[PDB]
Amino acid sequence: MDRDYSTPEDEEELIRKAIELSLKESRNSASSEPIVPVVESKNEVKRQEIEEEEDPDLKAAIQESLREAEEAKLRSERQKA
Repeated sequence: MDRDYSTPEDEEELIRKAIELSLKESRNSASSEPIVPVVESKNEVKRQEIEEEEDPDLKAAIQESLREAEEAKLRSERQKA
């Protein structure tokens, strides 16, 4: 190409190539956005039933039952045995 100051394509070519490439070359972000939530599920299930304890219905039932029986027996008064 030069045809006067010796044709390149040698040491000179390498130097130019290295310089240009080095200057252009750098990091490599190319956009970034990793990490992403994946909580597409929710449940509050859990075993328990640690005994009700002091059942109110039970007490109420006993009282009403004994009272009713008392009234019935009181009215009759008579008993075979």
